Amino acid sequence: RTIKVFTTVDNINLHTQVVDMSMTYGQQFGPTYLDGADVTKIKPHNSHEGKTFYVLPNDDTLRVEAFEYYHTTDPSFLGRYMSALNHTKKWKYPQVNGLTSIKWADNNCYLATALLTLQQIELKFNPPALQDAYYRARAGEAANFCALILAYCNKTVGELGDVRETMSYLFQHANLDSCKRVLNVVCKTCGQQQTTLKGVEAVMYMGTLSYEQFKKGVQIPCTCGKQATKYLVQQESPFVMMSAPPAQYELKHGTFTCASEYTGNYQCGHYKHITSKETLYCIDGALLTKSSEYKGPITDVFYKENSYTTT
Ligand SMILES: *[C@H](CC(=O)OC)C(=O)NNC(=O)CCc1ccccc1C(=O)N[C@H](C)c1cccc2ccccc12
Ligand SMILES: [Zn+2]
Ligand SMILES: [Zn+2]
Ligand SMILES: [Zn+2]
Repeated sequence: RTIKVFTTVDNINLHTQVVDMSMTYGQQFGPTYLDGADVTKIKPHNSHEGKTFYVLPNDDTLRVEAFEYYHTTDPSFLGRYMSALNHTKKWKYPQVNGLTSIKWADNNCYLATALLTLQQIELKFNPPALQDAYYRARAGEAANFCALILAYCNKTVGELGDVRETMSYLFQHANLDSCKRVLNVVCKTCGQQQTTLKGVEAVMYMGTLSYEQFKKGVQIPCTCGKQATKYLVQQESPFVMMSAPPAQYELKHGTFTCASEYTGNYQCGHYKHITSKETLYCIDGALLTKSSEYKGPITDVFYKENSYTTT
């Protein structure tokens, strides 16, 4: 005796199966997951009739379908993803100032910061798995998106995480082709060395929190040997993310889009989100806090942009 279930790798192309109800899912298909739960080892239950199961791909049809949804051939991915989903599906995603945050759980403050940031910057993702899961997170259903961010970043539920680190990972999976940053460097010896940057390196700088400061200039070690200073000529990008190791910093309403607060030490600290709406909101999972100024330990500041030229 049998029942009728659907299997997929992407959740777009379903593939109806007839399952022997006395063998396990593992023997009939392969490693198999329902709603993120591993079900490799259980026998088809009667309520499982008419439900979608994620499976690894055997067929090259499914191997191509998985690539075109996830842009990864990596065999471990779909499992690492389903593993996360099983947890993130249990997380609570409260609206907090019409933003989808995550109630703190299974160590997720950095994810909640990254997620809140990702709803305030104009980001087009390349893996359809991600672009779809995002759109859904925007609308409050954010389990899937968090699971993928974890999988795509090689992190797991419980692991601690840098926001700078988690963003660059995602920027790398985002169309930032038309992003261009022209630098200029001047040592009084080397001469006048003008670099161009495209893509992810165009929209991140580790060094100062201050977009203003970068435009004026910041001192560097330089090509020839020693003493030189580098300043932003041009920046065509829809945003830039200025990072630097946690200082104390005054955030003023209207000078910046949003920021990452980091209390504590390297790799054993707690993150909060500062966003500049009518006032400065500070978001800590499900806890909103507003304030006209904000001095605290800032490490990442996102600025909105499209085209800037120097003088
Ligand atoms: C939240 C923890 C929680 O949920 O508790 C309620 C969480 O996951 N926090 N993340 C971390 O603690 C992990 C921090 C981390 C991980 C890897 C690499 C760097 C970092 C990190 O500490 N980043 C911070 C911002 C940092 C970056 C660069 C320099 C520097 C210098 C001094 C302190 C901190 C940093
Ligand atoms: Zn890709
Ligand atoms: Zn030099
Ligand atoms: Zn600790």
